[PDB]
Amino acid sequence: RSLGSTCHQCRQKTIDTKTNCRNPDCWGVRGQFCGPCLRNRYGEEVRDALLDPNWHCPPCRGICNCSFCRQRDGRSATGVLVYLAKYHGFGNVHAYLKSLKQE
Amino acid sequence: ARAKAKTRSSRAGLQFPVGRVHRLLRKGNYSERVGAGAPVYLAAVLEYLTAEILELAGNAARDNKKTRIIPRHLQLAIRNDEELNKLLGRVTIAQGGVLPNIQAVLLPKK
Amino acid sequence: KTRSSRAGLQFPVGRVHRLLRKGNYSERVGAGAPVYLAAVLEYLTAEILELAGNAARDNKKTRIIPRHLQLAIRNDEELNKLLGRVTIAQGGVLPNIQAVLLP
Amino acid sequence: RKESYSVYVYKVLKQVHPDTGISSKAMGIMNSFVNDIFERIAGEASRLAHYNKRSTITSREIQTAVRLLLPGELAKHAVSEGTKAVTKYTSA
Amino acid sequence: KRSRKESYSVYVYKVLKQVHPDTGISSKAMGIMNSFVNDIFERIAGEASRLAHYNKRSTITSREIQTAVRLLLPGELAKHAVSEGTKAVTKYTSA
Amino acid sequence: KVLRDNIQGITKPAIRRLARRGGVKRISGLIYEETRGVLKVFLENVIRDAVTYTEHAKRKTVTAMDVVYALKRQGRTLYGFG
Amino acid sequence: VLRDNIQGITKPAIRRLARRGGVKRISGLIYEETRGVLKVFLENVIRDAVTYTEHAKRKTVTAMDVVYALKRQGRTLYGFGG
Amino acid sequence: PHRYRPGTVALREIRRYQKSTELLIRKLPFQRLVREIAQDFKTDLRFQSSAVMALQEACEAYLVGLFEDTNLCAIHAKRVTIMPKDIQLARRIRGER
Amino acid sequence: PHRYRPGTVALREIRRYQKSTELLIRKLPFQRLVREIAQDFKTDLRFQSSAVMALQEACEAYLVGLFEDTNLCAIHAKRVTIMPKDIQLARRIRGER
DNA sequence: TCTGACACGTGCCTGGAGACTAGGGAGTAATCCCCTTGGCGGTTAAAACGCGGGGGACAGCGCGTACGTGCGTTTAAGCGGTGCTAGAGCTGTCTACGACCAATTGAGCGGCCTCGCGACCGGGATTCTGAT
DNA sequence: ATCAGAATCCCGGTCGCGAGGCCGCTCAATTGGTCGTAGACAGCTCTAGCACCGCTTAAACGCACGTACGCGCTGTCCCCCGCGTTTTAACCGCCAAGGGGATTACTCCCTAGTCTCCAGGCACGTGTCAGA
Ligand SMILES: [Zn+2]
Ligand SMILES: [Zn+2]
Ligand SMILES: [Zn+2]
Repeated sequence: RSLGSTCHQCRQKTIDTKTNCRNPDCWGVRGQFCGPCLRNRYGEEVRDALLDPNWHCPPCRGICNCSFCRQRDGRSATGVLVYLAKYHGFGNVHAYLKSLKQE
Repeated sequence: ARAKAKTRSSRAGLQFPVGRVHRLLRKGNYSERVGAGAPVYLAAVLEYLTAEILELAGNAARDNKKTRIIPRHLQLAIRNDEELNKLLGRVTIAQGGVLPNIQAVLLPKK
Repeated sequence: KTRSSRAGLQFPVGRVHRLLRKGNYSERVGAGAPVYLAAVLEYLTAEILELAGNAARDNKKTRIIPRHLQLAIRNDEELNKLLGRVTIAQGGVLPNIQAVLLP
Repeated sequence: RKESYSVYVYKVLKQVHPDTGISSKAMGIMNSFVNDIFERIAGEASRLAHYNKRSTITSREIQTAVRLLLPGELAKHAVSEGTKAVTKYTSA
Repeated sequence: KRSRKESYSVYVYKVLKQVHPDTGISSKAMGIMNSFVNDIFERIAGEASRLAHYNKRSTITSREIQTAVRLLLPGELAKHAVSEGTKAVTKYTSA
Repeated sequence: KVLRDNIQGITKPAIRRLARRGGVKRISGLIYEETRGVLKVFLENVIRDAVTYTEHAKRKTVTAMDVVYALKRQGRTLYGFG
Repeated sequence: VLRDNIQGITKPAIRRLARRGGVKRISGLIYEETRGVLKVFLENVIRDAVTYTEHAKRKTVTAMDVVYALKRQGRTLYGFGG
Repeated sequence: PHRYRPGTVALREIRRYQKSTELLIRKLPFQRLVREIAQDFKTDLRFQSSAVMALQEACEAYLVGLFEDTNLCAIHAKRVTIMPKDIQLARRIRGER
Repeated sequence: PHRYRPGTVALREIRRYQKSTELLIRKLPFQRLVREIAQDFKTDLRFQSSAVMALQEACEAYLVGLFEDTNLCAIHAKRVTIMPKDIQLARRIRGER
């Protein structure tokens, strides 16, 4: 309860390595994401995100779909969308979300 | 020189406030005067009783794998210790529920 | 010129004021507080004494003893309720036998 | 030396029963009853004075304590027998 | 314009961090331990006042507090609680 | 504003649930009215004392503390609302 | 030293207490249960009477100490100087 | 069709409701009952939500305790079902007249 | 010879002892029991006579009340004799257990 | 008849009463906002009915245990004396202790805001009973 | 006894409101000094617990005997439980008013507090009468 890191998307406490935001203008812990959330949301992994020097947290690029950020955008809550994207052939919900906007 | 003031609870080595307890005793019209060792004793006793109830309630919550005590974890911590149960035998606890207890007569036969 | 005479009571009022001040119930005691308290005490004592005297008269006795007081309290419903958890020395008990016990 | 409610309870007894005396043991029982009731009512009046942030015990506290302890007809009667004294004190 | 009221939540919480360093307490349970403290305080203080009045004393002292704790608290509690208070008092003597 | 026939709102399933928490397994069909009467008497006493406290406070509202004091006067100290 | 004095509460004494209570038949095992109950009650009262006596640094247990000890348990006793 | 033997769901309900903590009486009927009772003593009264909640909590606790005593009285008489006479005996012994 | 049927003398003493008001336990055995019990709290105690008398009055009143409740429990279970289970039930319901 | 427990009689203080005072507790106007009172529409879960039948309350019967009643034996509770002394009351002295009071300073209370916990569903074991 | 309806954890997905902390004041706890008296300690006295001795003699105590009643066994209706169907009012989310709990600013008069004097209960002491 005093040691674990909390992911931005899932907002739970667990023992796992989490990525960091390299944006100098980035503030707070919102640059930290856990593998199970980001791999299900955008197709990125912990290793590549850690190794990339210019990698930014999904809030930094503006592609964060967390409920807090989703509400900051003035639009509704996503909920669970992985299986909907899978039924539509989309590997990640972000491509599904981008396709939904296009349609 | 008036050296830096230290709370009387620190001199007593306590966590409950001896000074506030002194004020409560004096303003609660219990007696015309109150000594210097009355607030210390009363504060220590209240601290100890709270410590025991919290000891029991933390375990009662841990066996429920919860990280935030609720009223329930007090009742299970009270009605299971015989002495604490005796001390608080005429007290109801809001949202406290009751211990699971089914009489052996009602249990299914065979 | 005593305080009881002004209020027209036979119970003391100055003594009740002294017992209110010396018993640290409050810092200040009002003017009519001892008067009201003495009147209520006088009324309750008068009711108890009337009931006990009637019980003694029905007992063909001249002096009131603890048995008469116990009978008077235990027969009057309101006085019994007011004194539900009090034991009277040599007061005895109300004679009562359950119906199933009888032949 | 020692004080009691012997004289006052004897006066009340003579008022309510001109031809009835009282025994010493029963007299002590009456003393204990008067002390117990006085303690109860004074303590309850103190509690009401504390609850409402009042530093003075007045007739209102005694009246509400009487209404709180005394059951049923004993309350409404006693209140009527209490205020009747206080208003008399007002007349002096 | 504040209506600030005293409550033992500053201590009821702070003594919980000395007995269960990684366990919380709900605000519905802080308002129960608050009442427990405010009830036991009144019990012991009232008993101490009665004890002082019986002996024609006007000063509530640690003897009346000790006797009140001995009268109310049952069993090992009264044997343990006292052993706490005495320590505090004797520590108070050393200042 | 006035109300009438509200003790029947203490339903038979609700009384059965209160009995189930009490550990009883079988319920006679005649205990529902008995429990309604008992609850009404208990509520009458506590509410009378609470409204007495409210009247002494010169208040037109009944607060939690009045109820807590009314219960404490009957030896039913309640923790959680004080 | 004194011992086994609880047997001094004889069977006919318990019989008289039960008859005053209003019971007409008594089982044979009632007497031991009553002796145990009475011993527990006596210990509970005497503990507090001796505590009250010790608080006053006295070697004599007065009647008023017993009266206070009984009052502590909600068993107010009249007629002994209370 | 599957049909539980009588009494099975009784123990199931006993376990379920002894595990929980929520109030068993619906809030609106109890609020109406409280208002109806209090209207006699004083008129045009007002209740804090905390007042009604505290009254309800006290009533449920009292009823649960009374039901435990009633169940003990029932088991004493070599019975399993609680009857009104058990409630009466429990209330008489407890001193609640 | 003349022989009363069982239970007649029972009612006779029931009426006789609810009519009377004196103490039913002998003074000396109760005083000895009080002294032995108090021996375990403070050594070499002394007792005022009124103290022992008050203790006897309180103990007798307590036992008479307990026997009243026990008789009620026994009558509830369709019995006339009082058994230890009735005393246990009365003490449990009263809050003593 | 006789037992004394209770009914007054009378000194005698010693707590109560009368005058006067000053200071602080508490009515009273004067807002203010907040948190109690309503309407109002769905809707969903929860109360209400109905019905079959199974387990349980209730009465009866019979045999045997255990308790009440009585009688003769015993034995210690109760009563009355008689010294004896521990210790409970009472008083006097005076000292340590707590109240009252002016600075003054930090501990705790209110608001804030964000982080972690305690919730919801959604498929898969995992028990849990019932009849065979 | 094994298999199948049925209820229930269980562990993955999310989300959402509250609970730890954190900063700013402000109210009260702390320091220090002065002063009055409450309780502690030392003698003195008288009371009333406590220990013993005898002596009746009611009350406890063993045994005997009979029978009342507690207790297990059968029946036998019948009342409550479980489940399916329907329906209906609680619950939730909104808005909409305004009544009154709460908080200052007087300011007035109620009550400790002091002093002086005096008569109402208390204790010692009998004496007629309940009543054991
Ligand atoms: Zn995550
Ligand atoms: Zn970032
Ligand atoms: Zn985000």
